[PDB]
Amino acid sequence: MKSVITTVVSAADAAGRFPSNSDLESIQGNIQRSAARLEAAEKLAGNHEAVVKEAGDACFAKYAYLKNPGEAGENQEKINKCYRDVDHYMRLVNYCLVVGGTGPLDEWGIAGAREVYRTLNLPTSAYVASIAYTRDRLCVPRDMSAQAGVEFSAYLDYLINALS
Amino acid sequence: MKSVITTVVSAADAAGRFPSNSDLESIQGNIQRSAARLEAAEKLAGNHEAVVKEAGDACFAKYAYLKNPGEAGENQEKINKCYRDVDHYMRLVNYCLVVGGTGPLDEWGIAGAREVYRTLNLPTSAYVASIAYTRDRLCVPRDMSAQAGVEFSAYLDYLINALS
Amino acid sequence: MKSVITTVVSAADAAGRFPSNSDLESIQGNIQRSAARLEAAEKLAGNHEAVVKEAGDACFAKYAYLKNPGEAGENQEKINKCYRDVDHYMRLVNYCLVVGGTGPLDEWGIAGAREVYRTLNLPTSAYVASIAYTRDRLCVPRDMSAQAGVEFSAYLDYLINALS
Amino acid sequence: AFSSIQNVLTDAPLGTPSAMGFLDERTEKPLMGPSEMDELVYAVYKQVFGNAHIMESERAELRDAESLFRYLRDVREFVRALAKSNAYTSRFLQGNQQYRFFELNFKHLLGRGPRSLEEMASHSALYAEGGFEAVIDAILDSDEYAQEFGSTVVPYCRFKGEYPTNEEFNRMLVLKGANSTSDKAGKGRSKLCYSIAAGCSQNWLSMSKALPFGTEKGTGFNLISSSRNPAARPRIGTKIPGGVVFSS
Amino acid sequence: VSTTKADLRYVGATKPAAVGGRRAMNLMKQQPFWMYGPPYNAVTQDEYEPISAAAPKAFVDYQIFAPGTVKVSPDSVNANELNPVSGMSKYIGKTQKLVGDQGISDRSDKLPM
Amino acid sequence: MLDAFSRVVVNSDAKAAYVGGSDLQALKSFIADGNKRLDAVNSIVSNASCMVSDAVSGMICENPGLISPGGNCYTNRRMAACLRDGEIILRYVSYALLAGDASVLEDRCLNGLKETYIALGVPTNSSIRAVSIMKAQAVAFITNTATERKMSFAAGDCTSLASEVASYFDRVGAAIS
Amino acid sequence: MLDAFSRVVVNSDAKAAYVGGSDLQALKSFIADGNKRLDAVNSIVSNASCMVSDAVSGMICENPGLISPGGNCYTNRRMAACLRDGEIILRYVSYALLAGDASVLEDRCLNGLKETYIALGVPTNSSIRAVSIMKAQAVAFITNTATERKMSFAAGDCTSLASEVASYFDRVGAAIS
Amino acid sequence: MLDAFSRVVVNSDAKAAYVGGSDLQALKSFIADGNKRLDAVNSIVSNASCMVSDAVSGMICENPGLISPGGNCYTNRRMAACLRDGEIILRYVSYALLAGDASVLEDRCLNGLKETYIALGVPTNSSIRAVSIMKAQAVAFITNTATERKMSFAAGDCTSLASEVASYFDRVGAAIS
Ligand SMILES: *[C@@H](C)[C@H]1/C(=C/C2=NC(=C\c3[nH]c(C[C@H]4NC(=O)C(C=C)=C4C)c(C)c3CCC(=O)O)/C(CCC(=O)O)=C2C)NC(=O)[C@@H]1C
Ligand SMILES: *[C@@H](C)[C@H]1/C(=C/C2=NC(=C\c3[nH]c(C[C@H]4NC(=O)C(C=C)=C4C)c(C)c3CCC(=O)O)/C(CCC(=O)O)=C2C)NC(=O)[C@@H]1C
Ligand SMILES: *[C@@H](C)[C@H]1/C(=C/C2=NC(=C\c3[nH]c(C[C@H]4NC(=O)C(C=C)=C4C)c(C)c3CCC(=O)O)/C(CCC(=O)O)=C2C)NC(=O)[C@@H]1C
Ligand SMILES: *[C@@H](C)[C@H]1/C(=C/C2=NC(=C\c3[nH]c(C[C@H]4NC(=O)C(C=C)=C4C)c(C)c3CCC(=O)O)/C(CCC(=O)O)=C2C)NC(=O)[C@@H]1C
Ligand SMILES: *[C@H](C)[C@H]1/C(=C/C2=NC(=C\c3[nH]c(C[C@H]4NC(=O)C(C=C)=C4C)c(C)c3CCC(=O)O)/C(CCC(=O)O)=C2C)NC(=O)[C@@H]1C
Ligand SMILES: *[C@H](C)[C@H]1/C(=C/C2=NC(=C\c3[nH]c(C[C@H]4NC(=O)C(C=C)=C4C)c(C)c3CCC(=O)O)/C(CCC(=O)O)=C2C)NC(=O)[C@@H]1C
Ligand SMILES: *[C@H](C)[C@H]1/C(=C/C2=NC(=C\c3[nH]c(C[C@H]4NC(=O)C(C=C)=C4C)c(C)c3CCC(=O)O)/C(CCC(=O)O)=C2C)NC(=O)[C@@H]1C
Ligand SMILES: *[C@H](C)[C@H]1/C(=C/C2=NC(=C\c3[nH]c(C[C@H]4NC(=O)C(C=C)=C4C)c(C)c3CCC(=O)O)/C(CCC(=O)O)=C2C)NC(=O)[C@@H]1C
Ligand SMILES: *[C@H](C)[C@H]1/C(=C/C2=NC(=C\c3[nH]c(C[C@H]4NC(=O)C(C=C)=C4C)c(C)c3CCC(=O)O)/C(CCC(=O)O)=C2C)NC(=O)[C@@H]1C
Ligand SMILES: *[C@H](C)[C@H]1/C(=C/C2=NC(=C\c3[nH]c(C[C@H]4NC(=O)C(C=C)=C4C)c(C)c3CCC(=O)O)/C(CCC(=O)O)=C2C)NC(=O)[C@@H]1C
Ligand SMILES: C=CC1=C(C)[C@@H](Cc2[nH]c(/C=C3N=C(/C=C4\NC(=O)[C@H](C)[C@H]4CC)C(C)=C\3CCC(=O)O)c(CCC(=O)O)c2C)NC1=O
Ligand SMILES: C=CC1=C(C)[C@@H](Cc2[nH]c(/C=C3N=C(/C=C4\NC(=O)[C@H](C)[C@H]4CC)C(C)=C\3CCC(=O)O)c(CCC(=O)O)c2C)NC1=O
Ligand SMILES: C=CC1=C(C)[C@@H](Cc2[nH]c(/C=C3N=C(/C=C4\NC(=O)[C@H](C)[C@H]4CC)C(C)=C\3CCC(=O)O)c(CCC(=O)O)c2C)NC1=O
Ligand SMILES: C=CC1=C(C)[C@@H](Cc2[nH]c(/C=C3N=C(/C=C4\NC(=O)[C@H](C)[C@H]4CC)C(C)=C\3CCC(=O)O)c(CCC(=O)O)c2C)NC1=O
Repeated sequence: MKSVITTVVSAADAAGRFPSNSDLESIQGNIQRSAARLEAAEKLAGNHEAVVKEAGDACFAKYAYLKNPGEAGENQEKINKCYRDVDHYMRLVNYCLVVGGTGPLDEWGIAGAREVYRTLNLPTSAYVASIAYTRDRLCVPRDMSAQAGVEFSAYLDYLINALS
Repeated sequence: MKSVITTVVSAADAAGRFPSNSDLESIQGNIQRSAARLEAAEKLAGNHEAVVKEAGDACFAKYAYLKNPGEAGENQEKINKCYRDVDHYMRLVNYCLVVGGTGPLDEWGIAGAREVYRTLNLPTSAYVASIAYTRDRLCVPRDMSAQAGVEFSAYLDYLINALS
Repeated sequence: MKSVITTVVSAADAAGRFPSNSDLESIQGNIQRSAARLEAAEKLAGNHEAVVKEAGDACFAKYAYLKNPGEAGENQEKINKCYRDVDHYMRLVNYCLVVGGTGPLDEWGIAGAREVYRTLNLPTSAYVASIAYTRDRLCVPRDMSAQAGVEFSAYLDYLINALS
Repeated sequence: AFSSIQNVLTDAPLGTPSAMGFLDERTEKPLMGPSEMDELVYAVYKQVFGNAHIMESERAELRDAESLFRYLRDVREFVRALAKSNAYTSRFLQGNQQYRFFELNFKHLLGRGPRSLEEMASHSALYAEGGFEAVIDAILDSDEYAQEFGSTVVPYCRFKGEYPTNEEFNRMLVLKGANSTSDKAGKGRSKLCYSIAAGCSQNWLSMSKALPFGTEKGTGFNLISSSRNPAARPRIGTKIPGGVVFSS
Repeated sequence: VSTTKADLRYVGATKPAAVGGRRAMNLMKQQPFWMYGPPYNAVTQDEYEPISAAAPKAFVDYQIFAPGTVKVSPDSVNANELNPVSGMSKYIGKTQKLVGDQGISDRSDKLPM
Repeated sequence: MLDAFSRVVVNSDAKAAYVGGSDLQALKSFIADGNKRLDAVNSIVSNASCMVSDAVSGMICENPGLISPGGNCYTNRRMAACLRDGEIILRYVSYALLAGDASVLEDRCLNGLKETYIALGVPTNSSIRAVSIMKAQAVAFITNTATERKMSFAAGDCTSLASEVASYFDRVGAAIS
Repeated sequence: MLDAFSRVVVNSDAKAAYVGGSDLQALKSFIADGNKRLDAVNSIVSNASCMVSDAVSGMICENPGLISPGGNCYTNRRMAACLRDGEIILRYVSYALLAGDASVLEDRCLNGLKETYIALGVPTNSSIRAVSIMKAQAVAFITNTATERKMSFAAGDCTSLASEVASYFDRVGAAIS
Repeated sequence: MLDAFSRVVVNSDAKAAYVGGSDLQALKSFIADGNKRLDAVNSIVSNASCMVSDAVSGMICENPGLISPGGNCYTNRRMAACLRDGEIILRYVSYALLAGDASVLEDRCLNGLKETYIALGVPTNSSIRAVSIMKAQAVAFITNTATERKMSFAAGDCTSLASEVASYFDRVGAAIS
């Protein structure tokens, strides 16, 4: 997992040295910003089955052709596999808000994703349209605080640039 | 180019030897097979504007969503670049029947294509639906002969399996 | 899409009722008058090139003034757009004979046509003269059956009435 | 004033037979009779209350306004009698905010959404001088209610084409939801409240859920942001023969 | 391995344009069909001629003639043959210059004027 | 909404094609056994009062914590609104069996339903069981394999009509899942 | 809404100033050239029906996939709604040229227009092209350099009204992009 | 590789002085703006894939000879490398904006890029023309005046971070000249 802790340890393990004053100075930033990204995480955790319903409808709104006979949303057992795979991505954003870095999105959502979606004829632009809808349906003091939305919409922008 | 000549020359260059009796035996296969694959390359080079334009709108007959806003077939320039990019692929299949291998398709059409059709958001299943339409349009006694259509379709689904 | 089925359940939904025993009789008329309006429709499908070639030059034999500078058919794509717009209209006449009501005409051909054709100076009397030419071109034992000519010449002068 | 959705993709609006029964000497209306009378009452209960699905012992307190509706066949008087009921204030006034009550009066009685903060603040200026019945009778006795509905038809959600603001069509599409929705699902809080007082707009997926069948509900969304940036000044230039002119 | 038809065309492009006239543009060649459209905008040889700038103030009235003596033929009577689901049409619009012919013409028929 | 004839029209208008002779052998074979569509929609709405009552009463007997306080169909105003929601679900299925297409089921019923059943606290995992009880009862009326109410029919099969309506109950059963 | 005189007094209200003779020399030249502002707007509303239909059909010319099956100017239903919309846009920029301030175009017409178009499916790149044709044909009527239709004016420059109305047409593209 | 703090120590080591006094007061105001710099690096990394595909496409629409047969961006192997060559430049500028010092940009990306491009046959006129597009995008995202997307920040002024990010992008164009 890419985090604040695993970055300064691996930078010192590869050099063979002890945790110095600059390595402890960056864990202080894990304390000054844990408050904002953890109440962005429990807001997402308590209201996740309503968000992935609203997000997964935005890919079947723009790309309505997927329910035609032949495409990836052809029958019913393939439609809930799209809502399952969007709930996978919202669950991994909750993990990156807990850990403090893009680790659970890298190791579990992004690495090997483009090889899988190309082999199974899944368009990556509709795993994106459900994510980009969640990013601009976010109001600044209503859904969370000011700095909780900066953190939450930065892991959504990370997943958008990684699928494109 | 990956060919019959350039394969057996590179194999005998890495080993550091002269053209053996088995390296001349491969170019004899290039003689007995050239009759079929030059008939397909001449049938294609005479009627290419009618084959490209028949397959260019077989993309939009399957995927009518490409004229929606923000898509890849919005305006006149984007369909001019789409009929161009299909005509590029049919030129490279004409180049592969002439050379005798998958050389020009690999270096000029396939390498780097996954990173361009994802960055520019061109749906790669629509650079396929035009190629798959041409492979099933071919009548095996009408346009070419039997073995000329075997060679024509085998380079046509090499491109399909390389985009999928 | 005013059909026989899409009116008896748009009234069963407007009062919150079940499929009534009234409305199971209105689809028993869909079984009786089908075989005159399907056989009028299938006659139009294998003959459509010949009936819209004859209907389109009934406009231009009558109205020679349309090639004047500034009129409706003043150049060759306007003649091509004139024969398109009577190929569209009798395609909708073929559609109305399948679903049994005037639904495909007044959703796709008639609604808007007062406002479109006024703004572009396309005359209504030239659109009428093409459709009223083929209303009395129909020969009731020769072309189709006796009652099949009733169905085909019901949607024709529905379009002559709604345009005029 | 053409409006390509209205009588094409939706249904036709319901109502009484004509408005010439008022001028008749020996009647009050073309009399419907109790099969084509009560199915007009089914569309006033579905429109004024939302899809609230009032029960048999909640319909039993509206017997006096129905029995007058089958004598005077005025539809404006039936809507006025149903908005002063207990069954209208126990659903839309009792557990809601003030701009939630106001934005449902525009839905249930006009078929549109409010166009302004100045139009909305004058509805609270009538609350101070007569309570909630001063809001309800000023909507009903307005000029906008007269020249769209009259005494004749139920107040339906009308696709006009020539809206006086473009934002008025947007707030109409958020307020009217899909079929089988209601007006109790958000817990009292007003949907349009942030966008009226700030001057912003709505969310495209919430509007396109309520569009009729056959309208390309939701396509056109680029995968970037859904609203506009007011601070951006773009360079839009036109080609002339010599160069490119930025008439800014 | 040249041909007689190719060398009779290119030899008119060696005179000066004060002498050769329309034959000064005889070195240009036929390109693919997509080359004539919106990013590329290649010029055909007909646009260098005075036939491409013909716009007279006079006009034929067409009501002078007897009925029966004005003829009109279309190019097709089929809607998806005149305009497909894409915008690539030979007949309607701005995409009728996207064709594999008509980049070059015959201006060696007449004269060097 | 589109019925089963207007579905074939909007497929061919995408091609801009006339409805030829190949599609009309699926529409002459719609109206050939088209008596049986009328002869089996009648045997849902004749028993549809009993069908909504046995649906939700079997929803109680497998999730008995619905009538506990805190449960959703606890009191009398909620047990009545649960009973009419099975009426509306059964009504728009019987439209779609009459029409041959699920267009009137999806636009006028299922659009926005799971969005609002989480907004009212309706437990959708036991609302699926409410649908699927009356799914099983409807397909044995059409097959005429019920224990009571042996309605007299004509001899043949309605094995495809029993499975077309089972696809309609699985459309609502997947929408609120 | 505001006009060109109301825009000055809301600037002075932020500083609680008086509109004095330093600020008044922009408003004394708005009335000095005020004949030419009127003389330019009946150069536009006298040609407004030709201006809309040329701009919409000139957008069909550069993009013929708008009138094929699947275009959003396909039938008569969709083409009359496109012709209505370009008349609404040209109406609100004639109000804004008359006032001398783009307030009424920006709150009534353009506010919320981007969200209508991404819910109805309207292509916005070609919609910008119909506005940009009628921008280019509006500066030709004002400076009297149109190829047909010479109107009868008096002599001088109207070159600052022609670029004022070109900035009002540029706000329509910036609000739906 | 120096950051902004390592530069004021190297300058103080040359004269063998302790850091203190006036240059300690210039360092306390560099960290007072340290949240604006952290707010603004995030506003570029978040839009980094659209910034590259728009700058490479905008270099192509100006010079369509790059996508002709024989152009440098012609084949798919060469189109994917220009999209890669152009986002490494944006990535190394974002390091220099985070560090506040262009040392890592100048030696890990710019030292020898001109000799590399004129050895592979890459037109350095067009590379400058794509870098100057990415300059206009980065000043628009930092000052929050993008026409395509508006971000959320606290209120205030960040015109010194736009002057700094324009100096880094001008240095990329001057280096590969
Ligand atoms: C609807 C949103 C989409 C669409 C989606 C589909 N995705 C499908 C399968 C799929 N998704 C993933 C990634 C997901 N699984 C994980 O374990 C994790 C991380 C922990 C993630 C993000 C994988 C690996 C797979 C393949 C295996 C599987 O079936 O789950 C999928 C099923 C494809 C199939 O079964 O053939 C669909 C339908 N498809 C659409 O129509 C739009 C594009
Ligand atoms: C109505 C005919 C007016 C009138 C209007 C003007 N139009 C002007 C320019 C213009 N018109 C078009 C559309 C036209 N070109 C096409 O290629 C097609 C078909 C595909 C059509 C219908 C375009 C594209 C333009 C130029 C705009 C641009 O360059 O982007 C115009 C400007 C000056 C001029 O040409 O006259 C005017 C005034 N002209 C009239 O006189 C009547 C009153
Ligand atoms: C630029 C658009 C023209 C041009 C314009 C000029 N118009 C000038 C004066 C002018 N125009 C009108 C008619 C106008 N005023 C009205 O009050 C009304 C309607 C109620 C209209 C349509 C008038 C009355 C005048 C004033 C002169 C007179 O009274 O005869 C003008 C003179 C400058 C000025 O006095 O403001 C100019 C330059 N002339 C052009 O060459 C371009 C094409
Ligand atoms: C990516 C989708 C971002 C985004 C990036 C921005 N681009 C901005 C300006 C800009 N873009 C281009 C290229 C474009 N113009 C063309 O003529 C062609 C094709 C021929 C293309 C692809 C140019 C030339 C410019 C202007 C450079 C200049 O000003 O000299 C820009 C600036 C402000 C704004 O547009 O709001 C940005 C932010 N824009 C987006 O909305 C998404 C997030
Ligand atoms: C913000 C500047 C606007 C504003 C927008 C509205 N949002 C509305 C509802 C809503 N929004 C979300 C997404 C957001 N909330 C979350 O809890 C999470 C994840 C943890 C996210 C991304 C959801 C899920 C919902 C529906 C739930 C609900 O009923 O609130 C909303 C109501 C209308 C609607 O969209 O249905 C508005 C108006 N609100 C404002 O006041 C400013 C102007
Ligand atoms: C064989 C399956 C059938 C048959 C099919 C028909 N093909 C028709 C036209 C046609 N086919 C092609 C593809 C083929 N010809 C080529 O030159 C090349 C590649 C160089 C290929 C793959 C084309 C391009 C065309 C259009 C030109 C033409 O032949 O007119 C055809 C006529 C109808 C149509 O337009 O598609 C038929 C019926 N024909 C047969 O006889 C056997 C049974
Ligand atoms: C031939 C009998 C006419 C004539 C007709 C012209 N029609 C022109 C355009 C046109 N036609 C329609 C209606 C048509 N389009 C549809 O999509 C459908 C139904 C599916 C129908 C019936 C429309 C909407 C349009 C305008 C848009 C377009 O170009 O496609 C037309 C060109 C208009 C122009 O000149 O600007 C002509 C010339 N011409 C004749 O002489 C007789 C009257
Ligand atoms: C039963 C004791 C009588 C009888 C009663 C009928 N009354 C009918 C209609 C009716 N009744 C009233 C009076 C009542 N309803 C009110 O709303 C108010 C004031 C709040 C009062 C005092 C009215 C106003 C109406 C007309 C409204 C309506 O049409 O229902 C009635 C139906 C007749 C009809 O349908 O036209 C009956 C049968 N009639 C009897 O024979 C016994 C003696
Ligand atoms: C009309 C009454 C005739 C007729 C005329 C046609 N002329 C065609 C082309 C053409 N005409 C000229 C002569 C013209 N150009 C000049 O410079 C002068 C005098 C100084 C004159 C009289 C030339 C040189 C050309 C060729 C140049 C060009 O094509 O632009 C023409 C086109 C024919 C074609 O290309 O197919 C026609 C139809 N034709 C008639 O039937 C009547 C008798
Ligand atoms: C034509 C240049 C466009 C285009 C236009 C379409 N617009 C459609 C509907 C529509 N447009 C508006 C906005 C307009 N009405 C207003 O009141 C105001 C501001 C005062 C404006 C700018 C609205 C509000 C609506 C919906 C209301 C209604 O029509 O009932 C439309 C119909 C879509 C459909 O049938 O589903 C079209 C086709 N589309 C184009 O492709 C060109 C670019
Ligand atoms: C046309 C579309 C359409 C529908 C499908 C129904 C859907 C629906 N149901 C309810 C409302 C309800 N729905 C249920 C239903 C259930 N709870 C359970 O325990 C069971 C699992 C399940 C059915 C047996 C209950 C109990 C309520 C009442 C909730 C309440 O009173 O607030 C409401 C809110 C109505 C209101 O009070 O304003 C709506 C819109 N109505 C419609 O208009
Ligand atoms: C917890 C308490 C409890 C109940 C209330 C009943 C409820 C109930 N009844 C049936 C089962 C049934 N319900 C009917 C319907 C009817 N039968 C008739 O005689 C009438 C004509 C008509 C309306 C009453 C039929 C015919 C069956 C038998 C299965 C079938 O033939 O479809 C089923 C089976 C559905 C399934 O398998 O999913 C259940 C759960 N059972 C219970 O365990
Ligand atoms: C107005 C209301 C109205 C109706 C209710 C129906 C009534 C009805 N049903 C059938 C006719 C029929 N009904 C059945 C159906 C069945 N037989 C079985 O044994 C199965 C259990 C069951 C399947 C659901 C069959 C098999 C026929 C005859 C074949 C056919 O024409 O479909 C017939 C044709 C007469 C006949 O063929 O005998 C009629 C008029 N039609 C209407 O117009
Ligand atoms: C690790 C993640 C991390 C971040 C993403 C940043 C996020 C961030 N930015 C700012 C804070 C700010 N950010 C800006 C920046 C801007 N305002 C504008 O108007 C311009 C558009 C834009 C660039 C100039 C301004 C002006 C402030 C106010 C405080 C200041 O002046 O430093 C603040 C402090 C104010 C607050 O607590 O809300 C924080 C935490 N910091 C972090 O630690």
